[PDB]
Amino acid sequence: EDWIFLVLLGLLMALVSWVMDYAIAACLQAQQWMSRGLNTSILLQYLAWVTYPVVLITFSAGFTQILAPQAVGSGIPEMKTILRGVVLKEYLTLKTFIAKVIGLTCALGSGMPLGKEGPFVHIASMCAALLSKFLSLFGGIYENESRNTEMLAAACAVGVGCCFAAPIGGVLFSIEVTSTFFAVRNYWRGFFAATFSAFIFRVLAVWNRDEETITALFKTRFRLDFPFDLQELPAFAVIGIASGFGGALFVYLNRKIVQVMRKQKTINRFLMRKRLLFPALVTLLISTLTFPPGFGQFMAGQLSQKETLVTLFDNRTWVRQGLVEELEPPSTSQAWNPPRANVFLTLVIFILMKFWMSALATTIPVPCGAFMPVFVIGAAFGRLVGESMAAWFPDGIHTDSSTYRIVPGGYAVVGAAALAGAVTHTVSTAVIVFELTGQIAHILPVMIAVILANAVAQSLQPSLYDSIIRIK
Amino acid sequence: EDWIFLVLLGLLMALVSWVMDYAIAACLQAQQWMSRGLNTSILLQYLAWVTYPVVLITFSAGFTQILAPQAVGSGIPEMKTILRGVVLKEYLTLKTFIAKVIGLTCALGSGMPLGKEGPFVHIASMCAALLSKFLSLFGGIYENESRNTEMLAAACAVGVGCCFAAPIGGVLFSIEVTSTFFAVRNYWRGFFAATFSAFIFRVLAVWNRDEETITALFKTRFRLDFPFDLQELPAFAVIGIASGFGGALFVYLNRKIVQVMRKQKTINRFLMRKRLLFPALVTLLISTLTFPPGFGQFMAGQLSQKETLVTLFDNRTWVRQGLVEELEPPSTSQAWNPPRANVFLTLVIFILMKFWMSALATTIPVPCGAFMPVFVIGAAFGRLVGESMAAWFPDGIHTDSSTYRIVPGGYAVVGAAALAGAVTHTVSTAVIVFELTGQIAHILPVMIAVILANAVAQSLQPSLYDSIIRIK
Repeated sequence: EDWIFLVLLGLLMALVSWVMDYAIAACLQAQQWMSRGLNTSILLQYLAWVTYPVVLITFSAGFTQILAPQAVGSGIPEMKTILRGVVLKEYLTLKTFIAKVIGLTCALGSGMPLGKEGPFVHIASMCAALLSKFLSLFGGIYENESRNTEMLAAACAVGVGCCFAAPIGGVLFSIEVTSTFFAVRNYWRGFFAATFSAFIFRVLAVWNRDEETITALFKTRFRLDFPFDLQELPAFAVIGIASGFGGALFVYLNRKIVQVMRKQKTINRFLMRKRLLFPALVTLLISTLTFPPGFGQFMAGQLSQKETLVTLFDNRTWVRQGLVEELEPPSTSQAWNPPRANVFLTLVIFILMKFWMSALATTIPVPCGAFMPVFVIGAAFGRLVGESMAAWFPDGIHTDSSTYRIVPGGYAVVGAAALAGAVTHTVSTAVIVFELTGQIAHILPVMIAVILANAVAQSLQPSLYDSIIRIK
Repeated sequence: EDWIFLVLLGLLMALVSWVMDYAIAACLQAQQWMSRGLNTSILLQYLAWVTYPVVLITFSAGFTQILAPQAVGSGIPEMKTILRGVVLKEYLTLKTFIAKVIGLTCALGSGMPLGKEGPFVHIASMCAALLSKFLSLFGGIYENESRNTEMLAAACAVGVGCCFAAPIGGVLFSIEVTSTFFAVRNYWRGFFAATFSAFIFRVLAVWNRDEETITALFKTRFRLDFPFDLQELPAFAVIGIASGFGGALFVYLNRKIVQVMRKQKTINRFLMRKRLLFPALVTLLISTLTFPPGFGQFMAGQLSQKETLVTLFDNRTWVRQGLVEELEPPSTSQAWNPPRANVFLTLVIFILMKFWMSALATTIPVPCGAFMPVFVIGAAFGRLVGESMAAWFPDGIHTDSSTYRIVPGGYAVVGAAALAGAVTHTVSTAVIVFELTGQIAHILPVMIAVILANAVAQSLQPSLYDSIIRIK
């Protein structure tokens, strides 16, 4: 009974994940084609690059509001309440399922810096519940509420793992965020179904020829023999500690912005009268600020989240690219190197700007997640630190008559994992980044940074999901 | 309060682990030097190779019996009772600590196919309790029993992780074995202290020049680009399923032997009269059967557990060593290639003999673990399967106009993980083997084999620790 239920849940989750990924990729390539095909005039290019994300955000917000307003938000605090004994039956419905799926698809295809983890884990739970009622017609044994709660808890892990194609990190993330006491039996079911879902997703990706074989999503090519030196340990630790502040600060601003949205009476009146205007206005602002030929030259705004994260994990040193740039094709990293701004300045601008863009975008009444923007911004911070350290040591570190060149990609991974843990207060972030990159050679630096960031963040601020549950 | 307690626990655990490893290595190298220095006559070499392990086993058994008979056994089921609410105060004493440490040192230096995880996690519990009692003189807040239990649970993860120098795998393994409901707060403390345990252990290893840098214990060098092909998926799955039987069978035979050891009145009377004779007799038998110039030529008896496990993880194809063996130094793998027996025959003999050897050695009244023998035998099984598959496909598998050679090392890793999971009924074993090897390229086949083996084993037989708690 249970095992076949997990198998079916994993199969349908893999299918849904694949179709959503295909849809968002199609929307992204359509946006890129529209932007590139209107390069004859800057005005028309700006008009298209503005109207497209605005249209998708307004459509998603309107569809979610009309069909099911409960689909608004991440939904992770909602399932925290569900697993804490508060049964909100309204959230687990077919209408909310369709509304949330379409809204998240449009939001991710609009190019907005948003994540999928929250809406996708919500869809995981909703699909598990719908399959529970579907199997209830063939037998009343599924009518037990305790078994339904167990399947919901397992499906949370399944969805979080299928988000990253990381069955271990996803289940650990679900255990950390959705519960405080977890049974190993529920761990077994959750990890089993997440494994099957990841397997089917990878098989579908290979079948579509998106990936040559079953491999990692964010492949890194760091040195395995000597990935890091001992003298690199303390700076890595700093990367954690500052990231913790970057976490504790972030959960602050978001909690403030919503309060500014809620406490202000004029803003509330405008929202109640013109609820579709606010997402349109903020999307206009962010699209104007990330216009590639405008300010986007200082932020590499022509890249979406996936390719930006891939570039931030590059193993080459950008600062020294100016001498051996004659025998290779033009790589994506060139987008981070405008002729007028240095690499460090571009990284600093990207950090300082994407920080508040993500902070404001997390407040939008659309189904979206926050783990992806935090991961990207932490990867940028780690890349900045790694490039600075490589500049300080141009020829690397000397150890035992050997010279090891500093790889900024390891620092970027360290920073991304540390800041994700600091924002979320979850330990699996290291496991998730390890399974995404496919290399665990940097296990100790990533782990130390994650622990330090999580500790300092917990000392300063509660988690983002706790902030949401306390504000909502 | 808590955090500094974890830091000190990790520091002392790393020191104890390092000194234990140094002592075991010294005993092993002394045994090897004694065996090699008496090559002038086979009789004297046999006499030394017999007496030395017998002497260490008898000394360990006698010291454990005289100082603290409670140190006998693995210690994992007893702490399962401890965390289940049965407080056995007699186990957590200084005398039991000393007896168990010295017995572990002697037993693992005797060359016996035994493991340390159980007795070592028992050391973890005892040292955490002793540190609590020591610092309780400085403050009363620690005579609370609930927090004592929390730190005991954390020390469980600490010890399990420090055994493998794997911060994530150790904690997850501890959660699987020692508890059914675990708090994320306890997970945080245990994982924190285990992480710093591994950090200090690796720092000490680098300082002693044992390892060049902070790296994995069982380094693999598999191809990272394309580690495996899809056509390898079903056979890998078979590797799991059979391993599950190999698990369910193993927990059977052990539970039988002790039962035969318990029900038989004559053997029991001999044990009360001659309790030191039985370990001596079994050590004599196993030393005779693993005599290198005798039967050891068919079992590679010159190699202890560590180098045997390293060799089983070799990326080279042994069947094809016979043509390119002129331009390399003599590798350890040559110990598996006698002139009279093929690789497959030697692997089958090693499997069939070491299986019952570990089954009998697990019953000895000395502090020992079973994860190491199971891991080694599963690695041998996986290596056999990989070599057979490579023989079936001499030039590898063809995919997309490319030809990829099959690496038996990945199969060995898969088999070891699957059989360890089948014996222990723990999913985490994949994480432990991943952190030991340092490569997660074969991640999906490893988890598929582990889940299949765990499922079939759980359907067939309960876990080894449950067998111990039901027999003891």
